[PDB]
Amino acid sequence: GYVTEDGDTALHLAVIHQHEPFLDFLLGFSAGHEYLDLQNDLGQTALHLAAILGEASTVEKLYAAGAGVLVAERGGHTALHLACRVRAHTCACVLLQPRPSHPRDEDWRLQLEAENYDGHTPLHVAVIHKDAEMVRLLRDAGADLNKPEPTCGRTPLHLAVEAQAASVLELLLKAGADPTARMYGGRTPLGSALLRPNPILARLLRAHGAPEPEDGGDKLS
Amino acid sequence: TAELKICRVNRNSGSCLGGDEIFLLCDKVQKEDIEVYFTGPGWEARGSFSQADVHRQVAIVFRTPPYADPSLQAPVRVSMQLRRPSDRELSEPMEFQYLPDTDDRHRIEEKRKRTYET
Amino acid sequence: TAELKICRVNRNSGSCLGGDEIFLLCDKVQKEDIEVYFTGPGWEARGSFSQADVHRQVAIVFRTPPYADPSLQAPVRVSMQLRRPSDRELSEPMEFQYLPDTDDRHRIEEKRKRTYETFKSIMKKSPFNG
Repeated sequence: GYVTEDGDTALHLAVIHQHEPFLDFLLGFSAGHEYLDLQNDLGQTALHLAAILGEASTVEKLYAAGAGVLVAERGGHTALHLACRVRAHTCACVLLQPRPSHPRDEDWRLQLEAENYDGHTPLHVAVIHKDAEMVRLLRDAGADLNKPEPTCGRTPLHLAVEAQAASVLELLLKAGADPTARMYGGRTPLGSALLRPNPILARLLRAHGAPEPEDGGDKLS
Repeated sequence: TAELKICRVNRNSGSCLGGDEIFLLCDKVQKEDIEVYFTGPGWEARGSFSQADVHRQVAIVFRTPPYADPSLQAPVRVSMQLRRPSDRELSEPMEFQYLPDTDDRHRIEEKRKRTYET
Repeated sequence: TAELKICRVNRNSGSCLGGDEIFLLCDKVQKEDIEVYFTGPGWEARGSFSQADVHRQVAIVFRTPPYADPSLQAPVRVSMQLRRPSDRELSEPMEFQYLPDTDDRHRIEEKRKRTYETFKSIMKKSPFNG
């Protein structure tokens, strides 16, 4: 029953200070309760703070103790969303599987396509932060490689071209991302590539589909 | 008769209270004959802007209409699209989500959970 | 004698780390002959975007360049204008303000210090030992 001026409970502060002992203590009996899900003023939960810190062990303890994984902080970000922008691969691993439970699953999957207020799902973030490793992870976890972001319909492949991430582009390409998709304006991943300074990208796409674009010079005004 | 199309927008979410300034890039429109139509089951509303807010008939800066429910307690998906009053033509709908909003910005209620439900 | 002109922006401030997406509504421009030029005393930078980000040569979407100083401790107002590399033509200066960063890692760290004592107490007074 304690809150900081910023809304952080003992649990929040246990992770902020990184007190595995006290965190272990807290989770002693708070496990299986909504205490775990309390949000400070930034709308963050202990799990959220754990993700940001990149502490895989911490993330597992909370997750194992029944911590809600789909809770959203002020940016609509889920713990996993936070992990993709911090490159916390191992935390992602902890979360991207069934919750821990000894010899005393579609649920952990729901995290895969949850989206923040930027219309981004974990994958969108991963690809934007050119986090190739996080892409392999999400791809293997089964994330929608074609899912368009809402501001203009950009797909992972579109985001990969905007980031000029070749390894990412290629990973997405070999995984089966449709190189035919176009954003609200009609532009396709190959088309955007041509308007970018990295030749490798166009070649990669050429080698996996290469449907040559149109033109319509931005349809001038 | 041309075609209504929403090319890009800066954000696809906002407060269920409305008032969020949205920047929308589109295909050529007619400033005196166009609007931003928001829709959900049994619900319609339009963005607020004036002809002055229609840049080169290729972009519109308007503000979102408040949602039907102000005490919204969970994200709500709705539709947003360009509309011509002249022929009632519409553009391909686009996604928009209304979100709950800091009720009187008071944790006295958020803490009557962090202490009550604690 | 063509003329650069910024008509509207959706935001006039952002993080000193740069990266903020701005929607700039302007007068007819040449997608391959244009840029968003940020300036201050002895400092200049360009917004980032591709010709694929110019909408009908009358609007531009780019991301702010990072401010000269990342550990900015107070807001610093700079100028932002359209610049045509062709003949070096510039637009009427518009004000853009850089703010101290909102980093989450640091946001947590600054909060760690700021609450060391309070924490040392809660666990002190708690049934926990250690």
